[PDB]
Amino acid sequence: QVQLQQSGPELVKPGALVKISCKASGYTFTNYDIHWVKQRPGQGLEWIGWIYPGDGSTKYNEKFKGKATLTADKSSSTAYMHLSEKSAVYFCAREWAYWGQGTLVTVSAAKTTAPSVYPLAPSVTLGCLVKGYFPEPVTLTWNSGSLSSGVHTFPAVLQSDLYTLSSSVTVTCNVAHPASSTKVDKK
Amino acid sequence: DIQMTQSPSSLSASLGERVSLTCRASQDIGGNLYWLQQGPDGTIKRLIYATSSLDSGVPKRFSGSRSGSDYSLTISSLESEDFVDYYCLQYSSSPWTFGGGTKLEIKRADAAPTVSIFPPSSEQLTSGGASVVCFLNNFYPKDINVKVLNSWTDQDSKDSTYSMSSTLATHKTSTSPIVKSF
Amino acid sequence: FPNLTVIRGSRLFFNYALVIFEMVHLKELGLYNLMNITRGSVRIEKNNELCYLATIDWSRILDSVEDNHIVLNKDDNEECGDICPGTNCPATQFVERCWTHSHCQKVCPTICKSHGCTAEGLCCHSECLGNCSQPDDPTKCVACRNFYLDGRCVETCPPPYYHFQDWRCVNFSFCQDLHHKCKCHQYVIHNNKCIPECPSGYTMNSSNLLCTPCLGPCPKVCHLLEGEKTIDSVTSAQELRGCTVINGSLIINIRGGNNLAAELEANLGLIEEISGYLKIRRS
Amino acid sequence: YALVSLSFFRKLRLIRGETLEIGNYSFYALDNQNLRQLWDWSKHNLTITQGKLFFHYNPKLCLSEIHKMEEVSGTKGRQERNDIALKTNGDQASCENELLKFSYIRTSFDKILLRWEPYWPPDFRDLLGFMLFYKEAPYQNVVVDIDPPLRSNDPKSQNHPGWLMRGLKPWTQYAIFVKTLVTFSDERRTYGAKSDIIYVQTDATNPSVPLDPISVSNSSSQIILKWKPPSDPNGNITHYLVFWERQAEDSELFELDYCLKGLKLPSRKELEESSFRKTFEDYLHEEHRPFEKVVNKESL
Amino acid sequence: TKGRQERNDIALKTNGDQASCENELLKFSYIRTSFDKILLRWEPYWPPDFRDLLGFMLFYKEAPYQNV
Ligand SMILES: *[C@@H]1O[C@H](CO[C@@H]2O[C@@H](C)[C@@H](O)[C@@H](O)[C@@H]2O)[C@@H](O[C@@H]2O[C@H](CO)[C@@H](O[C@@H]3O[C@H](CO[C@H]4O[C@H](CO)[C@@H](O)[C@H](O)[C@@H]4O[C@@H]4O[C@H](CO)[C@@H](O)[C@H](O)[C@H]4NC(C)=O)[C@@H](O)[C@H](O)[C@@H]3O)[C@H](O)[C@H]2NC(C)=O)[C@H](O)[C@H]1NC(C)=O
Ligand SMILES: *[C@@H]1O[C@H](CO)[C@@H](O[C@@H]2O[C@H](CO)[C@@H](O[C@@H]3O[C@H](CO)[C@@H](O)[C@H](O)[C@@H]3O)[C@H](O)[C@H]2NC(C)=O)[C@H](O)[C@H]1NC(C)=O
Ligand SMILES: *[C@@H]1O[C@H](CO[C@@H]2O[C@@H](C)[C@@H](O)[C@@H](O)[C@@H]2O)[C@@H](O[C@@H]2O[C@H](CO)[C@@H](O)[C@H](O)[C@H]2NC(C)=O)[C@H](O)[C@H]1NC(C)=O
Ligand SMILES: *[C@@H]1O[C@H](CO[C@@H]2O[C@@H](C)[C@@H](O)[C@@H](O)[C@@H]2O)[C@@H](O[C@@H]2O[C@H](CO)[C@@H](O)[C@H](O)[C@H]2NC(C)=O)[C@H](O)[C@H]1NC(C)=O
Ligand SMILES: *[C@@H]1O[C@H](CO[C@@H]2O[C@@H](C)[C@@H](O)[C@@H](O)[C@@H]2O)[C@@H](O)[C@H](O)[C@H]1NC(C)=O
Ligand SMILES: *[C@@H]1O[C@H](CO)[C@@H](O)[C@H](O)[C@H]1NC(C)=O
Ligand SMILES: *[C@@H]1O[C@H](CO)[C@@H](O)[C@H](O)[C@H]1NC(C)=O
Ligand SMILES: *[C@@H]1O[C@H](CO)[C@@H](O)[C@H](O)[C@H]1NC(C)=O
Repeated sequence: QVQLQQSGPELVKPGALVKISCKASGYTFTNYDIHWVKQRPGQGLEWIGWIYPGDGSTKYNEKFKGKATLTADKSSSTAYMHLSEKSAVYFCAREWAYWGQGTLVTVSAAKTTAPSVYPLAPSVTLGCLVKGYFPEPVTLTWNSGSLSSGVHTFPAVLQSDLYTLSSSVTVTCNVAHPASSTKVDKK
Repeated sequence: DIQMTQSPSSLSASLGERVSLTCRASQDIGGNLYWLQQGPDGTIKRLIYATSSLDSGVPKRFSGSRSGSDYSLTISSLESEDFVDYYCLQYSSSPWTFGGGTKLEIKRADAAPTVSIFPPSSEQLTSGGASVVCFLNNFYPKDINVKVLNSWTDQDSKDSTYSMSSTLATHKTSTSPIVKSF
Repeated sequence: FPNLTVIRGSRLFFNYALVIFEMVHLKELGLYNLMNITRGSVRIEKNNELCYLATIDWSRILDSVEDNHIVLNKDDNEECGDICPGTNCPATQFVERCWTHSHCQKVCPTICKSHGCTAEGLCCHSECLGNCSQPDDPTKCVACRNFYLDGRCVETCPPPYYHFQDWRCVNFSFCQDLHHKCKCHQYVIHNNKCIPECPSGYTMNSSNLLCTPCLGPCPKVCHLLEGEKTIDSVTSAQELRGCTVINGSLIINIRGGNNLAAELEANLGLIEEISGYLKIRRS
Repeated sequence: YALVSLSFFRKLRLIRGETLEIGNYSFYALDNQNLRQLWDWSKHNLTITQGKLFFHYNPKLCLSEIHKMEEVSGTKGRQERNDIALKTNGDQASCENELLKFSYIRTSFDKILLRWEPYWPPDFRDLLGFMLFYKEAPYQNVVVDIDPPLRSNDPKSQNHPGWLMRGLKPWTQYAIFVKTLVTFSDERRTYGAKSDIIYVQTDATNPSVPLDPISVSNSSSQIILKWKPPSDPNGNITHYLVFWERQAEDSELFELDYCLKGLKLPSRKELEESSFRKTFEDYLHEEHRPFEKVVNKESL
Repeated sequence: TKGRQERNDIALKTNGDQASCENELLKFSYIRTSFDKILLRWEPYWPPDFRDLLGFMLFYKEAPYQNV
C-alpha cells in the first residue's frame, strides 16, 4: 500500500517558522520524487517544488525560492518542508500519483479564548450565536444531538482575530470548545 | 511558464448527466496532462495521466481526450460522489502548472430563501455588544445578495439547496427583495 | 608552507612536481625554504597577480629547468617591481635572488652541492638534502638525500630493512601490517623494496610476502566492483587483461570494434573461472 | 547485410516485371539480416505490374510490412504457398503494435526521470522487461535494459516502470522512447508495446568560463577586451559580465630612491600538455566596481 | 545443465531460426584446375519437398594455410 502520512494541523505565531513532515510507506523512499503543493482556503493548487530523496536533489518554483526549503531523511523515510500570511493547506505527493492528507498551517497571534453563547428566537426558526472564540473548533448540537433535522450550522468566520459561528433549526443549543474545556447549554 | 486555462469555473449538472471540463495549454504539452479530483475532505486523487490514461480503480465513467490545445475530462454519467473539484496539471515542462479548477454543483429547481431576523440576545447586550443575525435558508441557486460578516454553507447533501448567515435578501426567485426587520 | 624544503617528485602531475595554476590573488610563491625538486619540473601558469618569479633561480632547485613552463603571470608583462631584502641577497644578467621582499633564496658554496649548509656556510652532511640544524651530522638533516631510518639519513636501506616509497626504510613487520590491513594494495617484497604489487612475471609467495616468478601465466583474481562488470568495448575488456579468475559476473554487450576476436582473446583469454553468471546481451 | 531500409530508392514507383527471377518473382528479398523497412508505406506508393513477391530470411522485417507491400503494390492475391515465409520474416523483430504512454517526466540539468505505463502480456512470465532508448536530438526529425516491475498484486501500487537518466549534457534535447522486450510464444505471438518518440530537454545550468580572453590598449584611455565563448555554454547565453577596477600604484614605488644606482624601473609531448589543460577544464566540474553587461557581442 | 531448463528458458523459435545447421554432407564429384579457373561439381541435394530447395551456395577464399 503506497501511503503518504502528513503532519499538522500547525498553529503558529506570526513570524515563526514551521516544519511539516510527510512520512512515506509501502515503497523505496529513495527512488521516487516527492512534490509539494500549496492551497489557500477556497483557492486552487500551486506547485512548490520537489525533492529526490535518494540524491537529496531539489528543485523549486521561482515563486517559492526563499519561502520554502525541502529536505528528506532517508533513515526515517520522511520528507520535510520548512516554511517562512494567514491560513494555507500544504500537500505532499509521490510523483503526483499518491497524495498526502494535507497539513493545515494557520498564522495567528491569538491566545485561547472561550466563546460567548447566545440563544436566538425573536414552522419556526430558532438560532444560536457562538461569538469571539479561538482557536477552532467548536462542537454544536441541538437537544444533545436528538434534534438533527432542519439544522444549519454555519462555518466559523474569523472576525478581528477571534471566531464567530452561528446555527439555526426549523421545527436547546449545546456548545463545546475543546481548547478552553468549555461546554455550554442554552435553551 | 505554461498556463493551463480551465473552464468552466463551475458547472451545475444532474445525476446521470454527461459533462466535460476543458484545459487549454499556453504551449504544446504533448499530452503530458493529468486530471486530479479533490473532495470535500481536501483529499486529492489522480484520475488521469497521459491525457486519457485512467488510474487504477478510477471508475470507467471518467475519460480523457484531446483535440489540439484543448484537453478534456469527461464524466459519462454523474454519480453523487462526483460533485467535487477538478484540476488539470501539465507535466511537459519545468514548473508543473495547474488549471484554475472546476467545481461541480447539483442543478436543482430554483428555491426562494426562508429569511429570519434575530435581535441581539439579552446576554450580549449585558456584555456591551450587539450583533443582529439574519438567516437566509434553503435557497437555490447559490448566488445571493444580502443588504458585517457573511458565512455560506456548502450545498446540502439532502435537498441540494444553499444557506447563508449575515451578522453585524436579493435572489433570482424574486422581482423585488425579501425584507426582514424588527 | 614556510619550512617545505623538498618535493621528491616520485609521482608527478603530467611531468610536473610543482603546479601553480589560475591562482587569482597569488602575489608571490614565498616557499623560501624550498631547496630541491628531486624529480620533475615546474609549471606556473596564468596567475595574473603573480610576482617574485624572475627572482628565483630554479637551476639551484632543479637539475633541468629546460622543461619548466612558467608563462602568463604578472611577471611576464613586467609590472613586477620584484624588490629583494637588499634595496643582501645572493646573486646568480647577474641578478639578486629572493622569494619575497623579506626572504632571500638560500645559496650555499658549490662544494656543498645539494646537501645544504648552515647560516655560516658550513656544509651539511653528504646524506642531507637542502638544509640541516648542525653541520656534517646525518642525524641533523632537515631532509635526506637518499633514505631515512631511525632519525638518520642513510645511503641505502641495509638488510633486514626494505626501501619504502623511495625515501624511508621499513622492517618486515611494517610491510606485513600493510599487506594484512588490505585483507587498496596488499604489499609485497621484491628487490629489497616493500611495494604495492608484484612486477610482471611474478606472484605473491603468500607466507613471507616475497615475489616469486610464475611458471607460465600469473594467477590473478579480479574482484569486480558491485559484483558486476559490463564489457562493451575493447577498452573495457582491457581492464580485465591478465585476469584468471573473476569474482563477480560478466555482462558482454559488444556492438563493434577494430581488431576484436584477437583483442578480446588477448584481454579475456586467460579467464578460467567466473564466480557469478555470464550474460551475453546485444553483442 | 548493410541495409536497414530500401527507402534510399526515394523515387521508385514502378517495377514492371517484364523479366522475372526464376519462380516468377518481380520482387525478391532473401537473407537480409538487418532489413527493418522496405519503404515507408504511409508516404511511398509502389506499383508492381507483373510477378510475385518472395521473402525469406529477413529476420528484422515484420510480416506487417510485407503484407502492406502486397496491399500497396497490387500483388495481394499473387503469392502462393511459401513465397513469403511465415517463420523466417520478422522472427527477430520489434513489431510492437500497442502503445506505452509516459506517466511521469522530470528534468534536472544532468538527469531525466521517467515513468510509463506497465505492460503485461497474457502469460506475464513472457515479459523479459523494458528497453529505453535515448539519443541527443537537436532537431525533432528522428540504450537501457529495465527490469520488469513487481507483479503479484494490483490494488493501489504505482508499479510504473521507470528510469533515471543520469549522463546527460545540460540544455540538451533528447529523443526518448520505451519498448517491451518479450517472448515469441508457442501460439499466436504477442508483439507488445513501444512508447512514441518524445523529446525531452535537460535543464540549463551555469555556463563554462569564457575562453581565450585578451586585454589590449590601442589608446591612452581605451581597453579592448576580446574573448571566445564558453566551451560548455549549458544554455542560450544572454550576456557576458565584464568588470574593471583601477589598480592603485605599487606602494613601495613612492618610497625608493631611484638615484641610487639600481634604477632599473620596469618599462610598464604536446598531447601530455593537451590533456593537462583538459584536466583543469574537467576539474572545473557586497561592493560595486564599474561593469557592463555585454549583449550579442564577444568584445568590449 | 541438461535437466535444469524449464519451459521457455531456451526458445525454440528465436534460436537458429536464421541459420546454416547443415547436418548432411555434399561431396565433390569433380575438380578441375586452370591457372585462372577452378571447375567443380558436387552431389545433387534434394530435400523432401524438393520445391523447398532455393539453390546452392559456394564459398571460396584465398587460403595460404589450411587453418580455415
Ligand atoms: C510462371 O509463369 C508462367 C506464365 O504464367 C501465366 O502468365 C501470367 C502473365 C499469368 O496470367 C499467369 O496466371 C499465367 O499462368 C507459368 O506458365 C504457365 O503454366 C501453366 C501450367 O503448366 C500453363 O497452363 C497449362 O497449359 C497446358 C498446356 O501446355 C501448354 O504449354 C506446353 C509447353 O510445351 C505446350 O506444348 C502446350 O501446347 C500448351 O501451350 C500453350 O498454348 C497456349 C495457346 O494455345 C499459349 O497461350 C501458352 O502460352 C502455351 N504455353 C507455352 C509454355 O508457350 C494445359 O494442358 C493446362 O490445362 C494449362 O492450361 C500455361 O500455359 C503456362 N503459360 C506460359 C505463358 O508459359 C509458369 O507455370 C509459372 N511458374 C511458376 C513456378 O509459378
Ligand atoms: C636535487 O637533489 C638531488 C639529490 O641527489 C641531486 O642529485 C640528483 O639526484 C638524482 C637522484 O635523486 C639523480 O638522478 C638519477 O640519475 C641517474 C642517471 O645519472 C638515473 O639512472 C636515475 O634514474 C635518476 O634519474 C641525478 O643524476 C642527480 N644529479 C646531480 C647533478 O647530482 C640534484 O642535483 C639536486 N638538484 C639541485 C639543483 O639541487
Ligand atoms: C617493526 O616496525 C614497527 C613499526 O615501526 C614504526 O613505524 C616506522 C614507520 C618507523 O616510524 C619506526 O621508527 C616505528 O617504530 C615497530 O613498532 C613500534 O615499536 C616501538 C618500540 O620500538 C613502539 O614505541 C611503537 O609504538 C611501535 N609502533 C607500531 C606502529 O607498532 C616494531 O617494533 C618493529 N619490529 C621489529 C622487530 O623491529
Ligand atoms: C581604439 O579602438 C576603439 C574601438 O575600435 C573598434 O574596434 C576595433 C577592433 C576595430 O574594429 C575598429 O575599427 C573599431 O572602431 C576606437 O573607438 C571607436 O572608433 C570609431 C571610429 O573608428 C568610433 O566611431 C567609435 O565611436 C569608437 N568607439 C568608442 C567607444 O569610442 C578608438 O578610436 C581606437 N583608438 C585608437 C587610438 O586606435
Ligand atoms: C498508387 O499507384 C497506382 C498505380 O499508378 C499508376 O500507374 C503507374 C504505372 C504510373 O503510370 C502512375 O503514374 C499511375 O498513377 C495508382 O493506381 C494508385 O491510385 C496510387 N495510389 C496513390 C495513393 O497515389
Ligand atoms: C635550515 O633549518 C634551520 C632550522 O633551525 C632554519 O632555522 C634555517 O632557516 C634553515 N636554513 C636555511 C639555509 O634556510
Ligand atoms: C534535421 O533537419 C536539419 C535542418 O533543419 C538538417 O540539417 C538535418 O540533417 C535533419 N536530419 C534528418 C535526419 O532529417
Ligand atoms: C595459420 O598458421 C600460420 C602459421 O603457420 C599463422 O601465421 C596464421 O595466423 C594461422 N591462421 C589461423 C587462422 O590460425
